[PDB]
Amino acid sequence: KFIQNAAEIAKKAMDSVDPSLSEKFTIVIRFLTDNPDAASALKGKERSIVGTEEYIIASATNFKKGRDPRTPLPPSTIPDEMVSVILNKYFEVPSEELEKAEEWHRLSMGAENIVGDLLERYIAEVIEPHGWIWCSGSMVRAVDFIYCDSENVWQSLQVKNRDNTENSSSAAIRHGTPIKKWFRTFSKKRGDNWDKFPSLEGKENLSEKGFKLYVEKYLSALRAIKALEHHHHHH
Amino acid sequence: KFIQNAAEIAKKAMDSVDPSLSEKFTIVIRFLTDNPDAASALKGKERSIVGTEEYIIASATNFKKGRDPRTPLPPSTIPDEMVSVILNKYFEVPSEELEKAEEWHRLSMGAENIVGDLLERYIAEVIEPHGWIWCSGSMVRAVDFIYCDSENVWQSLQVKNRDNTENSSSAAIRHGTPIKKWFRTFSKKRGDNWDKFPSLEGKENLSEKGFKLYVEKYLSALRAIKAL
DNA sequence: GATGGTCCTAC
DNA sequence: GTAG
DNA sequence: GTCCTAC
Ligand SMILES: [Ca+2]
Ligand SMILES: [Ca+2]
Ligand SMILES: [Ca+2]
Ligand SMILES: [Ca+2]
Ligand SMILES: [Ca+2]
Repeated sequence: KFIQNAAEIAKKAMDSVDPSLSEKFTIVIRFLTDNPDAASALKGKERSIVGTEEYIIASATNFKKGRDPRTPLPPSTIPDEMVSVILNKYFEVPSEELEKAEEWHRLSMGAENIVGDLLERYIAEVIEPHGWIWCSGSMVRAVDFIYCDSENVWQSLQVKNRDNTENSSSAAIRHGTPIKKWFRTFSKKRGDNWDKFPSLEGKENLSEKGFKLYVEKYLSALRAIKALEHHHHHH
Repeated sequence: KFIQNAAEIAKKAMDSVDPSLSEKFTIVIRFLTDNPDAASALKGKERSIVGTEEYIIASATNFKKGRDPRTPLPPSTIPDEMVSVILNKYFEVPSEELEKAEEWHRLSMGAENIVGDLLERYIAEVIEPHGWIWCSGSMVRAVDFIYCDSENVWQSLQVKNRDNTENSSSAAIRHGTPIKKWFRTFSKKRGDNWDKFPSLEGKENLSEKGFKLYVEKYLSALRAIKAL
């Protein structure tokens, strides 16, 4: 499925996007070359284009794009009226509170999405210097990170924010694969799962406090962006 | 993978649980006899038990249990404080509104779960009298309903509350299967998707008004139970 | 559409 | 952990 | 069982 010189196309492609990412990107392509069914479809196009020169070039920009800081807007989705009916008549939330409930529920959903995005980026910043590769841009199906281990065996990892982040359908994506999973938070007990992160260097450099600091650094940058934008429109 | 006498064992098993569901249960066991890889594995037991007499008997109780009314408590999960940090610092929710935000978020997630449950039950009420079977108790992997179409072909359907209920990983459960999917609500546009429900009997008989009447009735009933 | 992110219920 |  | 983002 992958072209005979995929590695060379990839190195060339990423040298024209971000040379600092070229070693990492070429390794992801090598993973995919050996494991072609692990290659996710490009969002628009058909499966048959996977492994071509076009796919490799397109992937290089996606790989870089996935590392760009994201500042999403609040959700502007259309609320499901039936949720408010259940809140009111089953959970006895006063009618007067339903509008604020909808807004804060919606904003909380946005926040959760942001937490999962930041979780991946924090982990990548810490473990990539120890040889792990962040598979950014959605190239490797069901995988966030890969590592070539001591015995020249590929390791694959999926990271989730919580012990209940999946359901029976989404979790099945790993069936018949060696992809491991780790999660950050517990839904039904207090604490964090950071010292169970795979690999010793992971455990020693990652922590809940380190993640919170990463999140604060990001929020400070958004406050700076807001201040600058505010001044441009109001001076 | 299913025993030759699957249908007979099914009838007898469901006769000990609820004779009013024996016809429907037997039809599901017939469906799984023709599509044995569609069968979900049982919780206590190994995969190779699927299609045996003990599996059919256990599935009878599960099938009935799946139809029991649920009355979940409010969620009592431990909140992720990072959500409140983002809510306050990113989305500008004032500090003194964070505790209410956390409670209403939790209750809304609970409410959404209930809506999906009632959505399934409403469809089941309306469509089982038109030959469809509500595959209650999760015997058929990734499937909520089955039906034998006009062309004498088994069809299977997954129902979801919303066009964004799935993600790439959960959606992939149907890859390499003929299982169809339908959703109720649109996330980014106004209205509903009810008249896209598969089969003419679905489209003619299911609606948002119908579903609202069903939900109101369901909730007035359990208010009357709490009154009593 | 597809590719990702997210939380809760019962067993 | 696993069926939703 | 559930909702949101980006292409
Ligand atoms: Ca990912
Ligand atoms: Ca992940
Ligand atoms: Ca179901
Ligand atoms: Ca369903
Ligand atoms: Ca949610």
